[PDB]
Amino acid sequence: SFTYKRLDKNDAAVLFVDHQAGLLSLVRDFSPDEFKNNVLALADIARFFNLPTILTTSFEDGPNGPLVPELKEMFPQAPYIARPGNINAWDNEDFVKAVKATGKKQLIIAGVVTDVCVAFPTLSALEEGFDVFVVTDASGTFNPVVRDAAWARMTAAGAQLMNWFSVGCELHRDWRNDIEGFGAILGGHLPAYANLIQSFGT
Amino acid sequence: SFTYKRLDKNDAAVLFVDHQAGLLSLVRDFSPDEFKNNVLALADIARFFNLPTILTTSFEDGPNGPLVPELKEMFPQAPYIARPGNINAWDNEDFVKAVKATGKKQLIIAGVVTDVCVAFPTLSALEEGFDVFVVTDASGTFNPVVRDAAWARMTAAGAQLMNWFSVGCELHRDWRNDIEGFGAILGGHLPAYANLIQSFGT
Amino acid sequence: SFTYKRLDKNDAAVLFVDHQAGLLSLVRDFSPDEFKNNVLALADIARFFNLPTILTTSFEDGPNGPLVPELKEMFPQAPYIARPGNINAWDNEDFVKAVKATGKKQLIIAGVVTDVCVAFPTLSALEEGFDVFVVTDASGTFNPVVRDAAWARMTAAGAQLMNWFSVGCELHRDWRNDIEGFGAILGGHLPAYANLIQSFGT
Amino acid sequence: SFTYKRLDKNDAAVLFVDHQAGLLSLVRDFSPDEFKNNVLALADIARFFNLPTILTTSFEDGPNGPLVPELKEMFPQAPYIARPGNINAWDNEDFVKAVKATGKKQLIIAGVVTDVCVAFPTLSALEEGFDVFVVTDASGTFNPVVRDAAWARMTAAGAQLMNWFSVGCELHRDWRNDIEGFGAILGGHLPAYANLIQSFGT
Amino acid sequence: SFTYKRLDKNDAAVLFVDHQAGLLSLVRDFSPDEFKNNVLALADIARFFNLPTILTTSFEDGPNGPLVPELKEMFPQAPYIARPGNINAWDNEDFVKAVKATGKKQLIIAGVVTDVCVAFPTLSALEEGFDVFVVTDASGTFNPVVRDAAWARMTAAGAQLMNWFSVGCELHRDWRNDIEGFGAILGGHLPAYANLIQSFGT
Amino acid sequence: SFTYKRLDKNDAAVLFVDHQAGLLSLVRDFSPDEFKNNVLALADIARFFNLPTILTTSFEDGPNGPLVPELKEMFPQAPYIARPGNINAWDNEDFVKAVKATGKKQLIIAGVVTDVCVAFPTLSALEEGFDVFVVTDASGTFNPVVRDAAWARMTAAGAQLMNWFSVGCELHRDWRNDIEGFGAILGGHLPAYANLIQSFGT
Amino acid sequence: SFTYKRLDKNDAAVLFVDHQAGLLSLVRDFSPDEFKNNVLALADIARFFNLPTILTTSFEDGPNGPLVPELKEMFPQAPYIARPGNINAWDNEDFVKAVKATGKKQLIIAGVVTDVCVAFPTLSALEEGFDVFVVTDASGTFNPVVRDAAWARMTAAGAQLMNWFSVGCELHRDWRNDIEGFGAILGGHLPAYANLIQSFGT
Amino acid sequence: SFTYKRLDKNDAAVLFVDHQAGLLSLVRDFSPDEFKNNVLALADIARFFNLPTILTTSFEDGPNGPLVPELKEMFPQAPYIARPGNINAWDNEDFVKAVKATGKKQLIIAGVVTDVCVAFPTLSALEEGFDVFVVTDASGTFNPVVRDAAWARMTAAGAQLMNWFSVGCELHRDWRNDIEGFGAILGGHLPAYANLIQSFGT
Ligand SMILES: [Cl-]
Ligand SMILES: [Cl-]
Ligand SMILES: [Cl-]
Ligand SMILES: [Cl-]
Ligand SMILES: [Cl-]
Ligand SMILES: [Cl-]
Ligand SMILES: [Cl-]
Ligand SMILES: [Cl-]
Repeated sequence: SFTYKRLDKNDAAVLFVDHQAGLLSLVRDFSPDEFKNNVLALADIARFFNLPTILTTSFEDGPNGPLVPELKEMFPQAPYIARPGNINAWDNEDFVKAVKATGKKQLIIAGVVTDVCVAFPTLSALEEGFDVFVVTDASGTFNPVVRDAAWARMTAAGAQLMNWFSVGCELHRDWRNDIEGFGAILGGHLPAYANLIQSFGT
Repeated sequence: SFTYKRLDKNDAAVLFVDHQAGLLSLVRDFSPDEFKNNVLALADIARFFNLPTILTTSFEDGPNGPLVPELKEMFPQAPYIARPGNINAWDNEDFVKAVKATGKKQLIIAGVVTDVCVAFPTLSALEEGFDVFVVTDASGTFNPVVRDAAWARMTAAGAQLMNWFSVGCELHRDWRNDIEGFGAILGGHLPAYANLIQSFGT
Repeated sequence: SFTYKRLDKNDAAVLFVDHQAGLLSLVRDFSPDEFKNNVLALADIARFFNLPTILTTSFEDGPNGPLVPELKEMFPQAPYIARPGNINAWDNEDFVKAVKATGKKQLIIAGVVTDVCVAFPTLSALEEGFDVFVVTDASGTFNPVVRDAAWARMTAAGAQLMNWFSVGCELHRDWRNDIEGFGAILGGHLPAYANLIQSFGT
Repeated sequence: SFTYKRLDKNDAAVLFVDHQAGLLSLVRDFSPDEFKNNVLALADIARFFNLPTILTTSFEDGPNGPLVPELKEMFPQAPYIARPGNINAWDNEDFVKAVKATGKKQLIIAGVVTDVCVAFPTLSALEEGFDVFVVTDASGTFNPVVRDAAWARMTAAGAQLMNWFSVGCELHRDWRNDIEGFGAILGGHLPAYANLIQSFGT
Repeated sequence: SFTYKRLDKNDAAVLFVDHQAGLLSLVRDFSPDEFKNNVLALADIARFFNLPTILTTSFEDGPNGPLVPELKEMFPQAPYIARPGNINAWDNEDFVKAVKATGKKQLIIAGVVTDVCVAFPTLSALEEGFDVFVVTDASGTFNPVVRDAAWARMTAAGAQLMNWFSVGCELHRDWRNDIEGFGAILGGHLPAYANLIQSFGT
Repeated sequence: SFTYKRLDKNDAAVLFVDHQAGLLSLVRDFSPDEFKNNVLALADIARFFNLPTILTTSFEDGPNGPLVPELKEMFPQAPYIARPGNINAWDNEDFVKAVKATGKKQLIIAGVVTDVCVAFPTLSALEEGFDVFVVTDASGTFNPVVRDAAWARMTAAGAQLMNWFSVGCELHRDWRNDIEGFGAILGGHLPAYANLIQSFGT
Repeated sequence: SFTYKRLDKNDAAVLFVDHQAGLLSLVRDFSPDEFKNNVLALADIARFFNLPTILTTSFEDGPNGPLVPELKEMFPQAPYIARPGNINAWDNEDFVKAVKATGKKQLIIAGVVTDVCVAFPTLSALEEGFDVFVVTDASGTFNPVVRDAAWARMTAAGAQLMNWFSVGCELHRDWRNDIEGFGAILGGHLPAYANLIQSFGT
Repeated sequence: SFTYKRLDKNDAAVLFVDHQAGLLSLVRDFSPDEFKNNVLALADIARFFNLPTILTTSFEDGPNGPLVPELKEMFPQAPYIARPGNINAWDNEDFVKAVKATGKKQLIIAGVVTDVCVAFPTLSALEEGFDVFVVTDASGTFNPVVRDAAWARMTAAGAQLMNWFSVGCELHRDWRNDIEGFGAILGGHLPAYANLIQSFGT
């Protein structure tokens, strides 16, 4: 009567949509420090579980600016779709081609801005039957109101709202799978947890 | 399961409901500066995509006051329905006649106050089978609490909660349709984006 | 698909649940000034439309305290069900008997605290087929978090979330029905609107 | 047609998931003072109605830390499942065995963090047909945003969002069942209510 | 050496500066409900101690609007200085004449907006050696930031920042001077205190 | 140019002013849970350092209510001055004599409400040459705005604004004076610190 | 003792410091809409009173970006000091030369960021005996905390904290000097005031 | 009258007081992410300008925990004073000896918690004639209220309130001294500025 459709590290792909230097300037519903940390945390997680990753940008040869250096340094062979025109990434045939090429049913998505560059392909992907998991604290927009409206629209469509930590834990399932490696991610992106690790080590 | 019913510039109409000088005094869930900019942004979008526009007021010959000058000056040829009595604009026969005369299926709506002058005709239009897109940051009310209640009541009815930027982007689809013209709108109503444009130009 | 079940002044009853002198001390999700004004506003509306009203209190001979004086004075002929024990007012046979005696299908409810004394009979009434309209700004509780949880639980059951102003406007329908009388209510409970009325009068 | 599935003191069990000294350091969406009180309030309620209670921890021999002393001391006969690995408590067979051994259909659940250690077994329990009641103010996580996303994910699955006070009142049903005893709980965890009791006593 | 220059009911006068219907719409650093109550609370206090009162307006024959009806009705023989031009009330000779005619050394001042219509005559009066007491919660302005700046400029000049309740209490000194009369003021403007009074009476 | 006048456990007395069951209902600038904890923390500290303590109430045979039980239970033999009339405790001769009987130079003060029952005797005590230390988080009032006004008036007078934790640390000076005894206070009133102690203990 | 040193339109100069496209991205203590409006409001005022204006930029040929076009287009004959190196504008000899060349004693200053590009020359100018008026709502920085610290450092030095509206009123003194002209500024930068003007005009 | 005593890179020393893993858990007036970045930003600055640096801890062999790893790794030759007992670092003779041995007049100070471990030695140092510069965003405490109280006490003693960015810029004076080197610090600790640098590089 209910199915817990949870993230599986063998059934998931990660979509980084338009984390560009210019567009990040528009993000005001998260502080710059927390937002940078959250996006990098999701990125470390995508790497850690060796999930197929897709990078895409919107009009990067204009004021929107280049993709943040970390994402390129980190996934140097991930499909990189520079969209010259299409705002909705799902309207770009090369992007959709890359998504389906992964053969993944679950789509983990984060980007800028939430109400547009994330919501639009989320709604399109849901229409095509994909399970979409939105990393909400790795997605930014103009203000808390715009964010809440975007959440309402995406939940109404059946998207699952999460955060980089809950995404990581649902993928990881069991601490004993890799204690040092997974713990390094938590320590590196949760200063409060890093402190616990240091106190515990004495 | 889910169908992404997105804005089409050939199937949509814009409704400005009761942006009056007096009633705007009641809006406290947005700062006066951000709200004026948001209402003006939606207006530029309505002009830019050649959408049929409808203006309506409630009891403008009383304390509710005249329609704001920007809306009258920008749409001097749009149908203007001054409602002497009916609080729900949909209870006014002239208003519904003008809406149906546009022949549009999608209704983009914004106004004051959100819980009444927007919510009531939204619910009425949804009952008559229209697809309603609520511009949440161009609609104001007494406080965030009343707003959240109005949102809940509208989403329960199947309204799509959006914002002027996401409305504009879903209408535009592709940057290459009109780069300068659309960029002018974003630049004129997103100071953060205007700064990006200026830096890019040197 | 969707049906706009809106308040009708001939099909509605008002339930004031446990606005007691002691319990009001627990309301911290509204300022005392705004909350007192909102409850009195709802009372004026019920009186203005001559709606059948029911008053009920919970353990008033204890720390919960007496019903606030304004409610007793404005509705001296309303059914007054003092519940010595039952926390859910719907578990009281005298209260339910009084509700059905009104013969009303729509129930307008407000009270303290929101998550219990309002939510419980709201959920019970919805189960018995009543259309329930919750006046959210005339219902108080411990904090915004508790309030949001109550909203989530009540909307999930099909309650309609509103506020005293939208309640008033949906009942009144047309300004011309009684301009001075209804305007008196707005003037008396919306200081910003009283200011408009005074400026307009010069 | 809505059915009001309310808590029954003979059909409910309480699950305390990972209220550990280390993990509590991660909770920032509640103040430490209010969060401690809220968890202890839930504990007093579980003791008061003699509800079968289950305690569980996650990797307590690490930085996550030991279970807080109060829960251990207040439920000395409760099943205590120390999970060495599984992040989702429902993936632990000893935990699930203990839950089903109570023979209770309704699960009252609280823990840290909300988006993971509460949400994951909540979704799992719902999948196995349990009615789940989430004590939201006795569950903590990193920030209000992550909390809201967890709420969205849990309501979409049919979990009921509540708080310790509403849990207590729905369990208690009638004040006359135990005036002194139930009032002691409210007095002990609602400082405002303790004050009412003291004034009333003079 | 510090001297506690406290309010004396025989050496104080009250100045209401520009509480006009139009200007009040500019006040956003207080909710409309709490601000109306606070200004009326201050007015009740001025009445209770028979303090010499001065009313003044700024360009009331324009958009600024008339003085609120409550103030004219409550001090009908108090000096009423309608300033056609001077923004700083102290630049108006009739106003200064009326102040000095009271022969009072202590000046209690409140008005709209705080940073201008209150701050300017406050700074001027301080220059002339008057002891100035600013009722901060009966003075409004555009936003909290502007208010804090206004406070900073006034404390730097030696103004004493207070609120209507502390003003009332410093004037009253002893409860036994008039228990019923003074308690009536607190009950009428402190809903929480009204609740205490009602519970105490049973 | 500056002297660090810090608390000396042989030169200080603690004044609890009007922590009464009724008046506490007026406190809205702190949550009930954090405020109760802070007042009790200050109280444990006064006992721990064996400081002469004075309890005083304002009109306790009325709606103001009795002194909170914890204070009487902990300081049953402390001077208790029940003021029937004087709002400023310093205008009560019995209170002042009880203060001077201590022979202490430093006065540590906390109470309700901050802008009156704390501020007034604070300003009076400063006038008589006492060094006054205000425990800001153990003093409550109507809202943060009124609080900020009271702080401004007190610092201008030379009061030192502190909190219960800094009061204790300045009194204690050295951890090694009593590690367990002082640690019990921190553990008992700082849940985050209690958690540290528990993790450290494994 | 105290002297009310108020702005005189014949003794004041305006300093716009580093309102550059890049640096504006760092301003998060104001929304972009309100901040853009405030800076332009200050600009309109300087133009309106024909105050000598100085524009200066910091390393504009780098990431800091060009001066915003509005400032350039409204003060085409103002001194433009592009500082390649000096962070403190007062460390630039050309800038100081231009300031003294105006022969103005009162300095009205605004810029980005507040704690550095405004604070540093503010403190330097105060050291040289200038009276400095800081337009707080036309100066931006990283967050409210940094802002408050900057205010603290500047007030301690004797700077007068103001906002663009109070600056305008203190320069203007009298409404009758230019009703149309001055009202145009208020209407153009205070939307609520524009609404009053429109309502008044019918 | 006023002297601008600004930081000189040849007359300043940096004091890191008690940034310990356990104690950092008490910091709730900053998010963990921004606070870690701020503390690390100050450390990069201390190193960049080759400032004499002093590290000190409080009871690090208890629940307070070890000094955070970043500080020890960065400054292996800095004086490290582990205080077993004294809460005020200035009461430790080794600490005072280490400070005076630097021969610096200006003290840049940061630590945990603000109201005690920073405030106490700040007040002591001010008493001995040092110029103290408090890095407010690299100092944390329990909540914003306690923070504001600590600021008041420090400013009253003549402390200068600052932030790491303003500290860096006042030390740096001129961009051209080291463009690349200083830009690395800003890029590394101001995500928004890193974005500007990347956009500029294209
Ligand atoms: Cl494309
Ligand atoms: Cl009509
Ligand atoms: Cl009953
Ligand atoms: Cl396990
Ligand atoms: Cl005049
Ligand atoms: Cl007395
Ligand atoms: Cl230069
Ligand atoms: Cl020591």
